[PDB]
This record gives sequence, structure tokens and C-alpha cells, in this order.
Amino acid sequence: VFHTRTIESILEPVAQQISHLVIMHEEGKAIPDLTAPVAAVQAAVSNLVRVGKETVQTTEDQILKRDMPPAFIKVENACTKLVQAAQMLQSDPYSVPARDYLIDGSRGILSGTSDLLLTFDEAEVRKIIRVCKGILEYLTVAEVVETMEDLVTYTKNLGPGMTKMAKMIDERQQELTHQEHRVMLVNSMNTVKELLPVLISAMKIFVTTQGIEEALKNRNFTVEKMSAEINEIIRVLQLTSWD
Amino acid sequence: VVLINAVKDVAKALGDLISATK
Repeated sequence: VFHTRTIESILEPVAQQISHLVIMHEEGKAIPDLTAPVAAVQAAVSNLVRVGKETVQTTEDQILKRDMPPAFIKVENACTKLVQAAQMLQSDPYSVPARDYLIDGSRGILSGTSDLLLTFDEAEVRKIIRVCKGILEYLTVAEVVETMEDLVTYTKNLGPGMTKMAKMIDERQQELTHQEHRVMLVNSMNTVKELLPVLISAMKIFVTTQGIEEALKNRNFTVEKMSAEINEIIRVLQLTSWD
Repeated sequence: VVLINAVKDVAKALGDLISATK
């Protein structure tokens, strides 16, 4: 239901209670005084909005500056509906709009916290994508390597770059809830790592060499296969649904 | 992560509110 184990742990217990509450209200007693638990919701919302507003002002990521403020409004407005429901139930424990204001307030808080969490996740995924694109671009440089000096420089750059990408993917896949997505990330990453020494070997033969056309074909083939896997990783990293 | 933790506090408090209703 939630694509990462952080979002799942945080939201799924509360998302299940809200669904249940909606089903109960549809088919179907006095609601007790909700003053103390609503105040706890208010104190948490106030902290989230204050810290959130501070992030909006300091960040350089224009997407956060754009997507975070509407989500705050969503959580703030939903909290206002919750504060109204508790004030209604204190005066009337059998109140009808109070039960609707609780549902509306719960839905809105979950909606806004979901938006916030998804926005933070898209931002982390953008960071991984930048590292992937970096590798893709460095794979395009392979075709201009003509000498052993260049091969040594290329190998010293690509080697650590691949290790950082492999570590980012390994850590991202552990965090995912859907198995089909984890398998695709692991499979593609393994192929990339396996084909890297094969690329360096193909380029060594090219630096060594009719005969040139064969060594060039194999180097271009490896870059093509590695590039296709990297572009598949970029695609899979952006998936939030279904399998 | 502070923002994620502040979101967690909100969800935990909301969960407590809903269980207090019935």
C-alpha cells in the first residue's frame, strides 16, 4: 500500500483505523471527551508546520518549496476540523457533524502527511537518479578513450562511481516494500557491476589495436547493455505502485 | 531525519485520537 518501509511503518496503522472508522460510520453511543488526545494532535501538527516552514525557507530544492507548503495547509486545516469536533463533543457527546468532522480531519491529516512523506521520498530518489545519470554520462566517454593514460584516468573515475551507485541501490532496495521492484533493482545492478570489468577489458583491446572494428563493436555493445540496465534502474526507482 | 520524525509524531497522536473515540 505504501512503497517504502518508512512510509508503511508511519502511515499504515493510522490509514487502517481511518478506513475502519469510515466503514463503521457508513453502516451505523456517545464519543467520550477528546480534549486531551486532540491537544496532543495540535502540539504534533504545530511542531511539524514550524519545522516544515523552516525547511521551505532554507532549502535549495525548488520542488520542496513548491510541494511542501500546500501539504502544510492540508494538515493545518484538517487539525482545525479536529479541534472543532472535540469542542462539539464536549458540548454534545452524541453530535452528528462532530463524527463527520473527525472523519474529515483524520482523512486530511493522513492526506497531508502522505503528501509530505511522498515529497521527501521523490527528493531522495532524485539524489539517486543524479548518481545514475552521472554513470550514464561517463559510459558515453568510453568511446573517446584512445590511449593507456586515458584508460587509467577513466578506470580510476568509473570504479569509485560504480561503487557509490551500487551502495545507493543496495540501500534503496532494502527500503522498498514491493518485491517485484527490489528484484528488478538488484538484477539490473548486478548486470552493471558484472559488465564493468568486461568494459575495461574491451577498452584495453581497443587501446591495443579491420581489427579496430571488432574491438570497437564489443566496447560499444558493453556500453549499450550497461546503459540499458542503468535506464531501467532510473525507471524502477520512480515506481510507487503496483506490484 | 527531523521532518520524517515530526510526521511520525503527528501519525502517532492521530492514532491515539481515533482509538480514544471508541
